[PDB]
Amino acid sequence: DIVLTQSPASLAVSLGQRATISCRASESVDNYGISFLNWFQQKPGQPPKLLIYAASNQGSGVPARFSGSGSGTYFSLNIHPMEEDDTAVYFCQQTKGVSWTFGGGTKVEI
Amino acid sequence: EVQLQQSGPELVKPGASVKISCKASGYTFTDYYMNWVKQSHGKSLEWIGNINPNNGGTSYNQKFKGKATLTVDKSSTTAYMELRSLTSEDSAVYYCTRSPVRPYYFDYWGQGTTLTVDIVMTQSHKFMSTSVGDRVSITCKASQDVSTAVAWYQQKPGQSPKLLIYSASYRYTGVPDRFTGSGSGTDFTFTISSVQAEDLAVYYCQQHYSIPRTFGGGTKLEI
Amino acid sequence: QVQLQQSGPELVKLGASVRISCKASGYRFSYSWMNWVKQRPGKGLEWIGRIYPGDGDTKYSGKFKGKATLTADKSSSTVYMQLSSLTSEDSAVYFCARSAYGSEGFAMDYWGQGTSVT
Amino acid sequence: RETWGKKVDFLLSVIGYAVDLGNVWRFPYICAQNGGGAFLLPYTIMAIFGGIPLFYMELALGQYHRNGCISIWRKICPIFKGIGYAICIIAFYIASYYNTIMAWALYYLISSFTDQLPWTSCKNSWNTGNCTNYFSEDNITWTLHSTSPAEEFYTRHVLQIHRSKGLQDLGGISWQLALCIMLIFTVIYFSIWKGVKTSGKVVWVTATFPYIALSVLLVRGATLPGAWRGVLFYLKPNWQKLLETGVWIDAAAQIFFSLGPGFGVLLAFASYNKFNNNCYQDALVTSVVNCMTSFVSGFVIFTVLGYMAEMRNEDVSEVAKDAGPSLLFITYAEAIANMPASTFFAIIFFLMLITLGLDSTFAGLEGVITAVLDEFPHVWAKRRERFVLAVVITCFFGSLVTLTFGGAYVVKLLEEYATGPAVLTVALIEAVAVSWFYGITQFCRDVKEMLGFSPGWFWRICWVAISPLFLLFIIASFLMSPPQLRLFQYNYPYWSIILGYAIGTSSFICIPTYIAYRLIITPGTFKERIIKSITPE
Ligand SMILES: *[C@@H]1O[C@H](CO)[C@@H](O[C@@H]2O[C@H](CO)[C@@H](O)[C@H](O)[C@H]2NC(C)=O)[C@H](O)[C@H]1NC(C)=O
Ligand SMILES: Fc1ccc([C@@H]2CCNC[C@H]2COc2ccc3c(c2)OCO3)cc1
Repeated sequence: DIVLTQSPASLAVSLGQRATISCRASESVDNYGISFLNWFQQKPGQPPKLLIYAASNQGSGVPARFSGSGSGTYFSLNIHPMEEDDTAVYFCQQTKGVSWTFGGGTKVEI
Repeated sequence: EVQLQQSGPELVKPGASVKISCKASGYTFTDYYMNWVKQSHGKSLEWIGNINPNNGGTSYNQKFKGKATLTVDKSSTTAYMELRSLTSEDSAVYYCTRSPVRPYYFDYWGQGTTLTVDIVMTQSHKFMSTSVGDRVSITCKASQDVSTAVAWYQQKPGQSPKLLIYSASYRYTGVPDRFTGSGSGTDFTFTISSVQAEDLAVYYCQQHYSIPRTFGGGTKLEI
Repeated sequence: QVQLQQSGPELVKLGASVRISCKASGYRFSYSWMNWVKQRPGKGLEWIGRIYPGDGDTKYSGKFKGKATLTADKSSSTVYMQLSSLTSEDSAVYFCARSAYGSEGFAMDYWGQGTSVT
Repeated sequence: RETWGKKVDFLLSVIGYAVDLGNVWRFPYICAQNGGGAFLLPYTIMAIFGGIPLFYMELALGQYHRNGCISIWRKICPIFKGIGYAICIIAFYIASYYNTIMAWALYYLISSFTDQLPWTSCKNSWNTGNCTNYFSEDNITWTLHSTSPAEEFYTRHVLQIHRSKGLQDLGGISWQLALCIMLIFTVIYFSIWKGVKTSGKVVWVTATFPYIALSVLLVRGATLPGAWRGVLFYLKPNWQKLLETGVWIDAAAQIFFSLGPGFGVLLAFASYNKFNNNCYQDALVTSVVNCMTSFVSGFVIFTVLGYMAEMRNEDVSEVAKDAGPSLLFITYAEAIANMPASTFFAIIFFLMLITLGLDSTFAGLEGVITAVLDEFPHVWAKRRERFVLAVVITCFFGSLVTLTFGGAYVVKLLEEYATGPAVLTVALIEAVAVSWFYGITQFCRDVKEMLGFSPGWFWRICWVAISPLFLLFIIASFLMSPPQLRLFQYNYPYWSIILGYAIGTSSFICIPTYIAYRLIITPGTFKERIIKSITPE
């Protein structure tokens, strides 16, 4: 199993400010160009809805306030200035085989 | 919601050029081909040629070597054609259809536009006389080895044809359960149990084993 | 479109068996996988396994082989997870998600409603 | 000068350079497309006229002169020294793209070592939305944009064509495929450093292993359903196609590409040999069996794709619409995984493509190291263990443009546009050098003194008339119109023929330069300095 952690545990972003969240791991899952690292967003009562295709391209049903880029052993999701309706938890997901491991998650507050 | 629009007819002097178009809609234009089917006056069907929209290359029959070409347009999803050296024997009706890939069949069919001016499939006699509701049979023989690429169509006088059977063994979506067939290699049969007045039309035996595709002569149920 | 419908909830006692299903519809399930995720109220997520229908390959990790048996069938077009020898500490929330292809990075585009296994 | 160990040693290497892995796809595909069984009729008339005697004269110069590639022109006509310098840089140019062909098969050997092959299922990280090759019960269809699982393992993982765009961006070489080059090049270095002593023993295992592999693969296709459809399209005579002038030239280029004479590789075999052997019997049996191998190896491919015509339900021309090296790794590779006991048949076939490639590059390295030794004595190859090590590293660093992510595009332009007309232009210029300039009346005197009899009426006329005119018709129609090399829906730009011809003529520009190099340094009357450099000492 590949070790996959998350930092920080809780972030306090004011109204109109930007932030970032990363996923610490030993891999470097950069095999055949496709970055094998996904992102999720679980709300209380809602399933962990998908955000970005392999941390490089925005998917369907996702608002335009989310983006992501990076390279190597360190990614950084770009978040727009958030409102009060973004109270959820973001996760990490390395999808390189054959065993998959998930992140710990961070608490999003204002 | 697959629909193919057709242009109006026109009277062209022999020897001049003609332009025929049909806009594709309801599906992705790059996922399927754009095939043309000749409908000769008072006779069977004939194949014209196929165009590849992703590369622009085309393949056609040997009779269209110095007669016609095939171009498409990705910005409008409408194919263009230009026949040259018209004669009195070219009194026919052009068609536009939808075709899948591997195998190459003909699912949908257009309304058509009239123009005023290999493995061959041999069938049985066309004029069969049976009573209404009896089990009928249609015999179609192959000249060479055809594994499973046998199809059957239904064309009414004044109406457009349609796909009925899938790989000569199973039904298509939108087809009643009265149409069933089988066959293996050379003994290709087709039967309809408990026929009605709605199924009283012209049938066709088909072959898709090798390029160029060659259509059959045609049969008629009376009844 | 594509939907994933699970069954109803089930109460967990000592020695009971709980069968959870997830019906696939609107797509070809023989050319994709079927992921399962653990979820506990107050904790995070955890990966369990995958089902690739058509040939029967199933991968297990995270010591879930002792209680979870992942079996599916192509004729009825759904998956099954057979639970056995349950305790009070095994209470969690199970979800089934449709995995995307390798060009998109095996992402979970759609999700189910989730059952309360407690 | 040393010689070979036994008599049957150098008879086994001449056939081993004659056969390769090209004889299983380049020959029988043009047979099925160009009239079926009628294509074998120009195969046996153009062989005795252009193939066989040009194959025979290359041994006769090597038997008498017993010298290398560059030193045979010192005692015939010294202005043609540019011929031996041309074939040296093509040996660096061939080894760039040719070793990547077995490197795709060497990666297939370690991939198919497991029990579960990745070709019978789409359980991988490819474009799985188009990977829909499962043949269900009449609930299967593929859109124009669908692909094959053998193609997705060939394009996404091995070549990585999605990481590049074409000739404008080649980028960073695959590290997994670079390790296969080191496994290939180790066996090449450990067999040529001693000379003909180790070259006479390594061919004893590698030249008969594919021949027994053709026997065990034929019995698989013999008791195989649907194999009669493959022999039908292969053997049916269509005499309406032979009236076209195009099928005559393509049949003549096939025999020249199969045997491959005049490149300098084979004359190194006759240099280390006694003069008493019958060169007529040694050359006649090699050209006869090479048509027999290409006839047998056409049976082991077409009987298997006839089963693919049964399951996919099309014609055999539709399943074999591709034209190139992709016939083995896309169409034939997926047919092995659908068979019972697929773990055994996948290894013996993909090791057959390994051993047929290494016999051609075993002997190709001998032809370039023998040339530098005799022309410059006590300067190059004083230590034979060190100087051939400098040769193998140059084609290793030269192959870095072929191990890229766009490596599939560069092997297509270098096979056909660069090394295609280059092998004809170096072979036509040596054919007129021995016939017209050296003299046909002088050439047969050296053959009859080592054999004991004069050649017949057929060999005298064909050396002066047929063999120069055989290669002229092929090089003329090739420089008629530049074709469009279509490789995975990517069309090449208009300047691809410009860069393709410029790298191809770089060896062809050496021969008018090397004839101009000697007329400057040799002084005297302009008629006398030329005729001194035609007549040897
Ligand atoms: C495999 O299928 C996918 C379908 O998702 C194809 O994706 C298409 O890619 C092209 C650009 O290359 C886009 O313009 C299309 O819009 C995509 N598909 C659709 C329907 O929008 C992909 O091209 C296919 N692979 C191959 C080799 O054709
Ligand atoms: F265009 C063409 C040039 C040469 C040929 C040859 C004809 C005979 N059969 C083998 C073919 C490949 O020759 C090789 C292989 C590896 C080599 C090599 C030569 O020299 C250095 O390493 C075929 C076609």
